[PDB]
This record gives sequence, C-alpha cells and structure tokens, in this order.
Amino acid sequence: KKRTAKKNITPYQRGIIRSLILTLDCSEAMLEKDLRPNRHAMIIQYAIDFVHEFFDQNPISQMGIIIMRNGLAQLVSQVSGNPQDHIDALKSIRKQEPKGNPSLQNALEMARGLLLPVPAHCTREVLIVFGSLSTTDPGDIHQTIDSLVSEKIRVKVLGLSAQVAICKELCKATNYGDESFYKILLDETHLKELFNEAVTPLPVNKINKGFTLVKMGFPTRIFEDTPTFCSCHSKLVYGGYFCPNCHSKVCSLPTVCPCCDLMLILSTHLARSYHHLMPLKTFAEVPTTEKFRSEDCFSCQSRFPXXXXXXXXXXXXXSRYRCEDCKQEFCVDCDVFIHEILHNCPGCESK
Amino acid sequence: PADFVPDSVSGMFRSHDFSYLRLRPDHASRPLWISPSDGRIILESFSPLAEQAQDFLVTIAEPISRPSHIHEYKITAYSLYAAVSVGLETDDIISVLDRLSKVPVAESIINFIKGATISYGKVKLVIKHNRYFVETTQADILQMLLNDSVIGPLRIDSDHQVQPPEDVLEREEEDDDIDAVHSFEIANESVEVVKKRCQEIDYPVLEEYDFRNDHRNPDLDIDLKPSTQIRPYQEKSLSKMFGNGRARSGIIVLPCGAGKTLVGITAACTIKKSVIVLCTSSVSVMQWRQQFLQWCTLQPENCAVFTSDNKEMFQTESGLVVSTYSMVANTRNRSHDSQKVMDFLTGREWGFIILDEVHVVPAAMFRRVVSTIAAHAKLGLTATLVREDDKIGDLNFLIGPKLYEANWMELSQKGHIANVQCAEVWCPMTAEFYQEYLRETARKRMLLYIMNPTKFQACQFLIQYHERRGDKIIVFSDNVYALQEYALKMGKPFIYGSTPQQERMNILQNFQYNDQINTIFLSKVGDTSIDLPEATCLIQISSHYGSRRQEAQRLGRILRAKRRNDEGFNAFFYSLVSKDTQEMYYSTKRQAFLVDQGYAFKVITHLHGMENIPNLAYASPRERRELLQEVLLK
Amino acid sequence: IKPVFERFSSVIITSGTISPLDMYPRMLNFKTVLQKSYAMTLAKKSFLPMIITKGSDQVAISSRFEIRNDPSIVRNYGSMLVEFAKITPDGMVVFFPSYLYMESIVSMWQT
Ligand SMILES: [Zn+2]
Ligand SMILES: [Zn+2]
Ligand SMILES: [Zn+2]
Ligand SMILES: [Zn+2]
Repeated sequence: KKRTAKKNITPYQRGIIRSLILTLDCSEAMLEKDLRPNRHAMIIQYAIDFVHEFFDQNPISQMGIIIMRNGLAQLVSQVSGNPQDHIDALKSIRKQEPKGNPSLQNALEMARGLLLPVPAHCTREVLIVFGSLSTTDPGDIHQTIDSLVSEKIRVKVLGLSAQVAICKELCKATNYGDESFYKILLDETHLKELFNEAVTPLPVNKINKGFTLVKMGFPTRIFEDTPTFCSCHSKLVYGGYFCPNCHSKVCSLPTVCPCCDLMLILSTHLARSYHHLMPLKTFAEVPTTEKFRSEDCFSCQSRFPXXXXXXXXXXXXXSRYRCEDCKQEFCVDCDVFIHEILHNCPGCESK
Repeated sequence: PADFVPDSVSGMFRSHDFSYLRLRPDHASRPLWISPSDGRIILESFSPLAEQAQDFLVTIAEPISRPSHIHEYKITAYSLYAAVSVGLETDDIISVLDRLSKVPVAESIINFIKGATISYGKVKLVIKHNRYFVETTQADILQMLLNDSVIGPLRIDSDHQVQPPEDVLEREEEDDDIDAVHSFEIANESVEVVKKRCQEIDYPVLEEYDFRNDHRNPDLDIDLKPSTQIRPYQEKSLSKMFGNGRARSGIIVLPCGAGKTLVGITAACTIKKSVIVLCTSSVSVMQWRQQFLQWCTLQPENCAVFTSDNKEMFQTESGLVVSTYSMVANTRNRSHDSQKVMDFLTGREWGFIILDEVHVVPAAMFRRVVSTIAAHAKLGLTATLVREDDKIGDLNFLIGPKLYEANWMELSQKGHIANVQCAEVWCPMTAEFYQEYLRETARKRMLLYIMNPTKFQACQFLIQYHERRGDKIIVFSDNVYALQEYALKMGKPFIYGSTPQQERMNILQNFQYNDQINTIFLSKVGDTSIDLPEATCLIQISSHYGSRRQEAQRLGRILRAKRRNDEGFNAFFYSLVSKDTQEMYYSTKRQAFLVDQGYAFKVITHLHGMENIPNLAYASPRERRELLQEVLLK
Repeated sequence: IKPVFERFSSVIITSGTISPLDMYPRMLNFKTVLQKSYAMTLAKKSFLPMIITKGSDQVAISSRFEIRNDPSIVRNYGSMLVEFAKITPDGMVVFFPSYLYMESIVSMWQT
C-alpha cells in the first residue's frame, strides 16, 4: 500500500533555463460553480501561488501570462523575471471576470510568436488551463501543431476533469510524440500538486543537441542611500548594485544588466538547480522487524518507531525511512521534509 | 373529538435532567449529536452525514437551525407523518445515523416516534375499482367498516366499480389507506360522512394517492404549452408531489407568491382533463385568473367564473373552471348560475381541484363544495400549515401526503427563489411620531406609524436601487391615502385601493413587458386576490396583520418567486417598521418567524442612501407635523 | 443456409452482440458444437450501461408510445440530451428506432 514512483529517471538534462508563458481561459466555462467561488477565482487564487514559487524554484527563467476571452486570446503579463509585475497583473485579473469563450488558436499563435525572441538556452515551454470542451480557432490547428513542433517546443497542458484527444495528441505531439503531458485534475489538492510538480524541471531524455556555454558576472551592491539615483528605471535608489561590466547603479535584481545586457547573479539561484540536478533516493522505510536498528530517528530524535508486538499497532509499520547511500535511518516526518526541502542527507553529509 | 389532534406532533420532547439523567457513552465515537429528550439534532461539522441527514432529518424531524457548522433539530412528530410519507428503511434512520449520534436516542421520543411514525398509521382503507373501496388495511377497518354507518351510507355493495369506481370511486377515495383487500364500491356523492367519523373515531391509517386512478377517462383538453412559467424549485417540490412521472395530487402548502399558478398550469394542463381552479370570492377570483394566465397558457374565455349572479359558461365551458369559494358552497348562493355548476360539476368529471389560502375560510363552506361533486383529484395550495380546516381529519391528508413545507433554503434556492433575502429596516422614530406614540393609545396608530416617510425614503432608494439593479419591486401597504400620499412622492403609475384594472393592466404590462415604469404596490384589495407579480425586492409594512395564520400566509406570498441567480439577493425583502413602536414586537415576532422557517432574515437600519435619494417630500419634522393633522383622524 | 450448411462442416460464427446464442440454432435449425459466450476481462469499468427509464421529470419515457412527438417525453429527452453536450467530449451519437421517427423529433427540437 504505497504510492511511489518506482524510480526517478532524473539523472541528466532537464528544463532549467525556462521560458514559460502559461495560458489561462477566461470564459463562461471558468465562471461556473465547479469550485467554491468558481473555477476562475479559485484558479486565480491557485495560479497566484505558483508565480513566486516558479520564480522561487526557477529564478533563472522568464514568464508572461496570456488569457482567452470571448473567443479571443489576450496576453495579460509581460515575460519577465520579476513576479511582481506578473503578480500585480493577476490582482486586476482577480477583480476581472472571465467572459465569453476561449480561442485556443489565438493563444496558440500569440504565444507562438511571443516565444520567438527567446534564446536557445532559455527552454521554451507552455502550459494551458482549460475548462471548456471546444476551441475557437481561426485556422488549421494541426498546422499550428506542426508549426510548434517544428519550433521544437515540448508542452504540457492540464485540462479539467475530462479529456480532449487532440489536446491529448497535442501534449503527445509537442513532447517528441511521448504522451505524458495531458494529465488532468480530479480534486483541488490534486490540482494543488499540479502546481507542486510543475515547478520541477523536465528531464526525460534530451536529444543530443547543441549545448552552449554562458559568460556573465556577479553584481556589486551599492551602499549609499542618500545618493539615491537609478539607471535601469531613471529613478532615485536608496540602495542598489553595480554591473560587473557596464558598472551601472542597478536596484536589487538578479536579472540581466540593462546597459551591456549581461546576466547578474550572485550565488543563490545557482545551487537551487544543484539539488534539483542530482537529488537523492528516497529514505527507504526500514522493516518493522528485519531492520532492528536504533529505536530513534536519525535526522531527528523520534524514539518511537513502531509499537513492539502491540497486536496490529506494531504490525502496522515502522517509521524507519532509511537513506540507502548513508545506510542511516530517518523518521518519516524528518525524511519526507528532507526530500521536501533540503536534500542534504546528514548521514551522507557525514563521512 | 373533531379538534385537530394529529397535526401538531412537531416540536415535542424537549427536556433533560442533569443530576438525575445519564449520558449516552458513544459521544467520543459520535460524529453527530441528536437529543430526542431535547428534540434537537446537533449535527455540526463533526456530523458529516447532513446530506443524508438533512434528507432524512428534514423528513423525519424539523430543522431547529441552519448553522454553517451544522443546522439544528426540532422534534418533528409531524415530521413523523412527514417521514411516514417517505417510507424508507426505518432502521437505517434510527441506526445508520445512530452511530454518529453519540448520546443514545430518546426512549419516550422513540415510543412517541413509534407512535408518530407508524403508530397512527394502520386503521383501515380498502381500494375499489381503480379507487378506494370498502376494505381496510387492518380487519378492524373491515370490522369498523362492518360497523361503518356514516361511511356505509354511500357505498356500492359490489366489491368495486368500473364507471362508478372510475367516477364514484361516496366520492373520490383516491386518497384511501392500505389497499390489497377486498373492497366494496363507493358511490358518487359524499365521502364527507366517510371521513366524518374518521375525525371523531380517529382511524390511524397508512395512506397514499393512487395517482393513475385519476384516470378521468374523458380528457377535457387543456393547453399544455410553454406559455405558462416554471422555476426549478417547483419541479422539485412539484416532483415531490408529481412523484416518478405519474403526478400525484399531494399536499403542498404553496404560498401564492411562489409561482403558485405556475405549479397549477404545469400540473393542470399536465392532466389535460377537466380541472377546477378555485380562489376565494367571485370578486377576488376575477383578479386571480387575470394577471398571470394569458401570458401563461390560459385564455379567460374558457376558465369560467360563476356567482349565481355572473351567469357564465356552466354546462358549456369548453375549458376548465376557475372558481370562487364564495360562489361554490355558501349560503349566498342566492341564485342559480352557481347552482347548475355543481349540477354540471356532478354532470362533468373533474380531475383537478385548486385550493388557495382556504385557511381564510372554515371548512363549513369548503367541505360543502366536496360533498357531491365526485372529482378524481384535488390540490390544496395551502397558506399556513395551521388552519381552520385542518382538524383531526386534516386537509393535509385528503388530497395526498405531505410534499411541501417551510423549507425554502433547500427548495427555493434552486434558482427558483435563489439567494432569498429578508431584511427588517428599523427606521428611527422622530418626535412627532413618538409624540403620536405619546398622543393616543390604540391600534389606530397602526395608521399613524405605518406613515413613516423615511420608510418611503428607504423604499425610494430601493426604487432607484432596483430602478438600476433590475430587480422587481413589491410594496405591501394596504393603506390608500398614505399610499397615494406616497404614490405622489414616489412617482410611478400607481396601483391603489379599488383601482380599475386596465390601468393596473397597463401598470403590469409596464411590469411584465415595459421598463420605463419601475414600481408597483399592493393594497387590501389587490391582495386579495391578485396573482403576485415578478419579485426581486419586497417591501412590507403592516405587521399586526390579523391573523398570524394570515401572516404565516403573508410570509411566503407577498414575496413572489424569481427564476434568478444573477442578483446577489434574487428576492429582496424590506420590513420598513419604525423602531420603538407597538409592531416592533409584531415585526420582531415576524422577524423570528422570518428566521424560524429558514427565510434568510436580516436587519438593515443603515440603508444605502436612505436620505441621499431625492424627492424627500415631507422630510422635515415640522413637515412631519404639518400633515400630521390628517393621519390622526384615521 | 441449408445448402451452405450442406456444403461444409467446418463453419465459424461469432458476434459481440448475439444474445441468446440459442435463438439462432432454433432460427436456422442446426446443431453447433460449442455455444459459449465470452466475458470482457476488464479490471476497470470502461463503460457505464445506463437505463434512463425515468428522466429528470422521473417520467417513464419511451419510443413505443407513438412514432410521433410528445414534448412531455420529447422535450424531456431534448432537455436530457443537452446536458451531455456540455459535459461529453467530442464523440456522441444517437440511434433512433426509425429514420422517419428521427426526422419527427428533429424539427420540433429545431423549433
Ligand atoms: Zn532601477
Ligand atoms: Zn552592464
Ligand atoms: Zn526525525
Ligand atoms: Zn543518506
């Protein structure tokens, strides 16, 4: 009675430097009382969460937002590295209400040309939030399907608690013909995890492609406050940074330089990918009796592990999630939180 | 003996003893908390079975409250008859929820529940020839039938009838008790004496309505067309009485002002056979047939109205009858145009009878109408569940089982009357009003405190609010001059006491068809009996309103239904009552009964622009003194 | 079938619809060897057989009443049908008992 992936085929190329513009539906379909306020308002509530988390888990990526109203698609946020512009946009969109019907193809092409300026290293991907059962297409979608795949842009979409075969085909078509990207929801928490699994990069098996090196520099913080003066926005900045090359007083931003146009990053964003890059194997729950290890947690101090021949209480299980590489145990609360937040296996860290 | 003994089981068994009594140990493993000795059922958020529970408890018992965490319970011995109308597995209700109910169930309540549920339900009622017949659910029914004298006066000694059993069924016995026993035919006049003894002898019987036994072989064609209207709570509550396809004449306390006629024109035309529609009085019924039926399917030329003074199409109406209780069976049938109608009502089959707020009238006139006609079905669209024709033999069981009661939150919230709003505006009093409160000491000040112009000011916003919000306005004010003293103030084509119709017909063709006119009103003559028009905003003023049975009638009726969910409160209500007055008690007593039955009651004494609205005519307290020389004279 | 019965012994007949497998031996007056039906070995439902005797009105609804229209049954059917169009995905077919009956219901539903 366990719901776990048999193995995690992460080990190599994933989607790290990302250029995702998720597309929403703003139609009468999103207006209906499927979720407690409705689809859209709860979704807008739900959608807000991922934005910062996307920028949290993937600060090395850029993102804009497009919606679809009354049989027409409408971009609503610029592709940027700052959540706030995207964040503040949804607040109006929260106070805005979905209307009419969505135009899939309008979103198809508006986003398609939107991703044209994206560089090769920045990985192009799109995700869709759809509620209806039909589209509004000014032309041959399969042509656009052909156009997108010719652009080599894999895509995952998540419709509502239903299936669309072409959308099932589209996620298939976008993703090298591999259909694992039309997963749909059945519950709000089951919807919540969709956000939770979305922040992850996307390794399956990347074809041997041109791999590009990157050159940039770190920024240097400005100290004075009374000297308030800004260049990237022509403002007065009571504290900022300096480009490694153009050497411009720049406000706090891990984004690209505005003068010689180079990426400015200190350290934090880099190691975020690292634990993503090489994660650990799950701490294996050691057996109730075949383990016979120390009656305590390893990461934490959880002296209770079972119940010791207590009829079924001990025959239930043994909170003995043991990392295999370290051969050291961990309490489930510790072990799950470890794999949840910080891989950093102390048993493997200690050597 | 003839007093209403079996009707009032609801709300019983409310007691407990701390020091002496004991507690059901199951509370710890007890998701729910039902108290039989206390009469309530506290199924809070811990009680998750409110879906089935509300389905079962609503039928079995009464809802004490509607808390967000969980509603409340009322000991519904009448709900025992209501649960008797359900008939599901009895143990599951006591047992399946009993696990949730941590404390044990009430034993005396259980003994009462045994008496209430099936105890008063097995006397005798045989079925004869596609109708009720001379038999019994129990042999005592036959033995009492063997002793039947008043019942025996009008029965066919044949076990049943084909044409008589179709017609005589000595009247419609299609509401007879437990069948599957040998019967004897029932004649074609007078089951009144059959049910006369049952009032005094108390035959406690399990009944039903054999709906298809209302064959009514001659089908007097009706217009089953979508000209008439319907909203979803009907096709639930109607479906409650419709049953599974085969429409059963059931008992439905239907407020006139809930799509009442909408129920009928669906139902009646559904029978597509000879129907009788019936309202109070020849003058009163006239308004009733008028203002809904022609946008609806009905045309006046066929729904004939008699008085014995209005010689109309009796024995010749190609259409059905809309009738007047006054005309039908009363001493003042002092001529013959009404007389031959019954002769025709005996002469012609009748598959449907419509009853409207007959709680106004004693059954003396009413049971007179039912003593010869020999119909097939009836329908009492009741106004108040406590009435003067609901004796031990209730009208709740002559048409059919219970199917509709005071639960609009489950029913009316289907978009039919969704987002039901009740508000009690407490207008602060002024010196002159209170000096009037100081002045006299009688119920004539009912005229001298209804006169509040700030109440008009608050209502004037509601006018302008629903001038713009697109909500339908109803103002309940039986006044005449003060209405005109405010009809001049408010400024729309005015409906007044003793209005000639066509202007109101223009005013209501400015209500169903036009929008430049944005207000209407009700007096003591329109009500009654006008078919209450579209409603998204109600204003009510009178609160003494003899009787409370009329008030419990007045509650759901003055606020009509609305196929609406767009408005945040698809039926606004406003009880404009000047605070610190006599009717404050009455309006608050109304306010409790506003919140007693589930109507979403509230209070807004801080109106949205109470004074900001224009035409503040007579606003100044000296102005409130200037004209006060008039109202005191009332 | 008798000459084709006569000409050969090895003959194979199959169907996913044939029920019961005994009328046809009665009908075509022949003896088979194995009269057996196979069941779908599915660990999942994959199809919901639904008998709508009662509509939203809970009316026993039928096509045997007439070859004509009665909105009590028909408009109930029309109201019943439309809710599927919203929820169902691409792919939904109806099967009338008769083409003339098919057209009969079409025009008024169009109306
Ligand atoms: Zn700046
Ligand atoms: Zn620079
Ligand atoms: Zn631990
Ligand atoms: Zn480890």
